[PDB]
Amino acid sequence: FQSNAMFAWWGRTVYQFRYIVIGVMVALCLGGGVYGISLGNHVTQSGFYDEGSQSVAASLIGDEVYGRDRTSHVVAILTPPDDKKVTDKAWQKKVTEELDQVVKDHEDQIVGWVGWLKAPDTTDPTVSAMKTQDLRHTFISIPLQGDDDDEILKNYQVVEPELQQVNGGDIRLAGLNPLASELTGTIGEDQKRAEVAAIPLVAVVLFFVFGTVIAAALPAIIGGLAIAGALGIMRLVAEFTPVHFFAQPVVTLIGLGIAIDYGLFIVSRFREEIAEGYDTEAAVRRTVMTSGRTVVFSAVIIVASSVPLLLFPQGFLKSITYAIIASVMLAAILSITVLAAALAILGPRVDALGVTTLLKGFWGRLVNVVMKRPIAFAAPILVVMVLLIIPLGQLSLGGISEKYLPPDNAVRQSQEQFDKLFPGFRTEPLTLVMKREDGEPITDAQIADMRAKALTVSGFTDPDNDPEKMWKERPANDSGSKDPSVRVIQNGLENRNDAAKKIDELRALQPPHGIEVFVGGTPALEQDSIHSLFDKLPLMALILIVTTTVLMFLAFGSVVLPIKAALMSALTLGSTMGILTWMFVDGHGSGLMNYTPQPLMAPMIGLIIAVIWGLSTDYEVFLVSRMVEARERGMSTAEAIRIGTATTGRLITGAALILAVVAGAFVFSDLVMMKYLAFGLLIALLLDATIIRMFLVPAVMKLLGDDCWWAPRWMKRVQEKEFNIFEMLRIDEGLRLKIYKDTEGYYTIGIGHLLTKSPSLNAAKSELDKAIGRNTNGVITKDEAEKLFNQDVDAAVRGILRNAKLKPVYDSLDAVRRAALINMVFQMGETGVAGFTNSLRMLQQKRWDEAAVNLAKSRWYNQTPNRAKRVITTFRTGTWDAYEFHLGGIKAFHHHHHHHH
Ligand SMILES: CCCCCCCCCCCCOC[C@H]1O[C@H](O[C@H]2O[C@H](CO)[C@@H](O)[C@H](O)[C@H]2O)[C@H](O)[C@@H](O)[C@@H]1O
Ligand SMILES: CCCCCCCCCCCCOC[C@H]1O[C@H](O[C@H]2O[C@H](CO)[C@@H](O)[C@H](O)[C@H]2O)[C@H](O)[C@@H](O)[C@@H]1O
Ligand SMILES: CCCCCCCCCCCCOC[C@H]1O[C@H](O[C@H]2O[C@H](CO)[C@@H](O)[C@H](O)[C@H]2O)[C@H](O)[C@@H](O)[C@@H]1O
Ligand SMILES: CCCCCCCCCCCCOC[C@H]1O[C@H](O[C@H]2O[C@H](CO)[C@@H](O)[C@H](O)[C@H]2O)[C@H](O)[C@@H](O)[C@@H]1O
Ligand SMILES: CCCCCCCCCCCCOC[C@H]1O[C@H](O[C@H]2O[C@H](CO)[C@@H](O)[C@H](O)[C@H]2O)[C@H](O)[C@@H](O)[C@@H]1O
Ligand SMILES: O=C(NC1CCC2(CCCCC2)CC1)c1cc2c(F)cc(F)cc2[nH]1
Ligand SMILES: NC(=O)CN(CC(=O)O)CC(=O)O
Ligand SMILES: NC(=O)CN(CC(=O)O)CC(=O)O
Repeated sequence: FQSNAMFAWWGRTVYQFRYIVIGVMVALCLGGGVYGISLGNHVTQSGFYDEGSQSVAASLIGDEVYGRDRTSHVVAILTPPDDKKVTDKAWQKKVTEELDQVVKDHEDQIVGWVGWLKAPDTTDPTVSAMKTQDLRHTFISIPLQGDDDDEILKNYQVVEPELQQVNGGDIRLAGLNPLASELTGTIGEDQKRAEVAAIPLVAVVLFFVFGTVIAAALPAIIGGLAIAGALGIMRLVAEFTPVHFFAQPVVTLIGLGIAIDYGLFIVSRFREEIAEGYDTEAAVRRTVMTSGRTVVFSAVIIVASSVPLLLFPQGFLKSITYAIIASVMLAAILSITVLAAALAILGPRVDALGVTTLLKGFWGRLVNVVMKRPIAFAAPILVVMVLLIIPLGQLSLGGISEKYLPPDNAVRQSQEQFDKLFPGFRTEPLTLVMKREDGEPITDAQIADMRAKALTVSGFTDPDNDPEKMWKERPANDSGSKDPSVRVIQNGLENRNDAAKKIDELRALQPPHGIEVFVGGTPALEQDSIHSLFDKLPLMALILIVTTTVLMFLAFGSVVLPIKAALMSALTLGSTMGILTWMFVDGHGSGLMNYTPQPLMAPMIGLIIAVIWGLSTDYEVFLVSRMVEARERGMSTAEAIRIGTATTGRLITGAALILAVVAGAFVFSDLVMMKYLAFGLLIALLLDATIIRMFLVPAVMKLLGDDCWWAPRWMKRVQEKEFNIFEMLRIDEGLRLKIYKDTEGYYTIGIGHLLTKSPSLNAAKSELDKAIGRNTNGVITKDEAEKLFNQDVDAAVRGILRNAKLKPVYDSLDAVRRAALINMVFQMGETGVAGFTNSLRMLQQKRWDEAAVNLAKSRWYNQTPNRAKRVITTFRTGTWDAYEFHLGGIKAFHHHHHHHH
């Protein structure tokens, strides 16, 4: 695999061009934000159905031929004031004139207004039922113009202000368009609730995590930039494919928390790079190379968890998937570009401004408890979660209704009043759409055939008990082509819960010869959508689990840890969905959170499965990979677990808290779908950030310490060669496999190995042949140069340990800093290095910063600054990082002291 090849280059590059990166990407994000403000006028409310289904075809054909039903666009209940009754002919006259005026003013929007009030002397019984028995309320129907849902809704919102002022305001609007206006306005209301309640809370959590103003501010800015760029991208996407309303809040509910968490992790990694003594440029490079990789892998995991949603046919789920993908990918891009560039500019200045600026280890021991006795905690945790799965099996599913809004919502209440006062009018029948393959008309006899065949099916509502009084032809209006080759008949259902059966029965009827039959109606559309979701759930789950487990094996290098992860994520998923059913189907929580218990939107369960699985996988890989890394750390115990939970404890709690703040803003949504999604997010977050991270996954995983890392893998993951003193000096003194003359004109070879000060080259050839034990012809191989160099360092170390000024400082140093001191000795002699009494003593006392600052003041640094700066930063950090990423190549080769023979 390709660990750290491209990320090192990018880490050099962002420091190299921090200014234009921070300019270009900020320009892009702000331009995208401006462009994406227009999103909201280019979003759709459609997307809940299966557009390949037979119900949708029945809808398309029936609307084309009979005209779309616009009778439920807008119902308006009028109550005459001052206890006057609908038969008051003066009140009648004035409201007629008002309605006619608004219609005349809005003929681009209103087809007309229809009702009993238009013919109060009529004898039509259905029209007569448009007034109450007490003569105190009468409703009218106001069909609107337009040829998709969104255009109709916009027309309604255009005419609604003037329509509410009719009858002195004593008019109550209901039907599909007032409800759709309310349901789609919930989006913006949730937006501003997040703006006012979550941004300050994220600010306090950020400042608590960091402690200084700038460090806390950077992730907030990164999140804002991500929000803006992602809204821009979604608008651009809207130019080509339709984008559902619900896609806007998802950008900020899911995306904003992820953006900020990425930012915060990068910033804390940068700060700990600084605290370890690294250059700002080295810091930037190493944070992108370490934490940028895991940020990007998190992005890959979230995208991998989201893309299986694209199997489902609902445009709703597709728009949400696009939004998730756009948000998280931009968040990763921003975190390793804008943020890295900013940090490259600031350097250590990120900690400058402290708490006072006014203008307007606990982990480790808790895990040792679970560790020393695990099963006593694993078992009850593992059974409470299954008895939270038990409510799952009951789940109810249904379509959109007035009850998606809160009970105290005025529009929902106008709908409920209309249904209480005029019960017969709101119907959702099943349609039989008959289409002739040939274009010739359908005869009356063929309709009689289909009519009888339909009569063979039970469970269909029958108002009047008459064979012919059933399955009436659908009404035709002016918008319909009236094509004779297709005719529709319809009838309502007896039991609303008997639809799926009845539809199937209606689909099993052998239709007449030469015709094709599509059965539609709202129950048909809803049930077909549900069938599509239930039918694609297996493949979606399979791809989800297989992709995530493969990613997790890449991350873990084990075949048991990803399987454990998969099943614990499935387990918290089942548990959290059980809780959700407990709250939103059975209602435990309904009174406090102000929502109506009801079935759930069917695409919501696919959305929530993908979302919860993704979150579980993300948090679990972040927690577990730093326990599996403990082999770079070399500690073989199951103590990997304790250090991995302790190293990532504060970080996980901060990230979880920030996302929890954002989702807690959204649990208060007037839209029960949004409530259910935000709540699922919150429940999964608290389940994975506490009960699974802190208690379970130490427990079940101590059941297998050494049996879990790379348990059974043949060839698995290559370990990079550790750097050494040979490579260090090969950089500093060159490695030459043929004799050459150094700056002083002397015959040198290998790594700074003087052969002789003789002018005779063949004297050097003789000496090199003597040293190597063969006639070399003045050429050696790299391994021979390596052995010659090892002999030179053995001589150097002998000399160091015999020197009273160097032996103490040398003995007190680790292997890397010892190699730095030996480097100094090679370059300048024991005596030379021994002149650094102050510096050497600071090194002996592990005062790395003081020693580095003092050594930088030397004439050694002045005459050979690049080599000296490499050695000095090696003394600082105690690592090989200054050599694993150094400046150019050397040009002046000088043989070192302590050349051995
Ligand atoms: C942010 C969340 C917002 C959620 C709020 C949405 C709740 C209100 C929904 C309004 C739906 C109006 O439904 C009434 C219409 O239903 C069908 O047609 C609809 O379904 C067909 C097949 O899909 C499409 O071809 C038609 O274009 C499409 O109008 C009927 O054929 C139309 O005669 C009837 O007028
Ligand atoms: C989730 C949201 C759910 C929303 C549920 C709301 C459902 C509302 C459905 C209301 C439909 C009632 O309107 C039906 C009216 O239309 C037409 O009028 C005609 O009546 C007489 C001749 O029949 C004359 O007065 C006119 O010349 C003529 O126009 C029809 O011929 C009648 O059947 C009926 O009068
Ligand atoms: C960061 C993530 C960004 C992801 C962005 C993905 C945007 C997808 C662009 C197009 C929608 C993809 O889905 C396929 C879509 O094609 C349709 O229209 C098309 O109808 C014919 C069918 O072949 C074409 O020939 C037309 O050219 C074409 O307009 C509609 O658009 C969607 O109802 C439908 O699903
Ligand atoms: C459907 C989605 C379509 C996208 C295309 C699929 C591409 C699949 C992989 C993409 C490569 C992106 O980088 C993935 C890299 O990240 C991982 O992180 C781990 O090493 C990081 C560096 O320290 C830290 O994250 C943690 O150590 C630890 O998590 C590892 O480095 C490697 O597994 C991999 O090299
Ligand atoms: C876990 C870490 C922290 C998690 C939480 C983070 C902060 C989230 C809370 C921010 C505001 C809290 O609620 C404020 C909301 O409630 C009131 O209205 C409604 O309150 C209930 C339904 O919302 C019902 O009483 C009524 O429908 C109606 O009165 C306000 O008027 C709304 O404008 C505001 O939206
Ligand atoms: O917090 C979500 N990851 C966390 C994982 C922990 C981080 C990993 C990188 C270093 C800092 C910690 C970042 C944030 C998260 C995942 C997720 C998902 F897959 C779907 C979804 F809808 C919401 C999600 N949130
Ligand atoms: N680190 C050094 O170069 C020490 N030098 C420089 C100094 O500290 O003044 C003095 C000494 O010879 O002890
Ligand atoms: N030739 C170089 O760039 C390095 N120079 C010295 C330096 O400036 O670091 C020679 C040496 O390593 O002693």
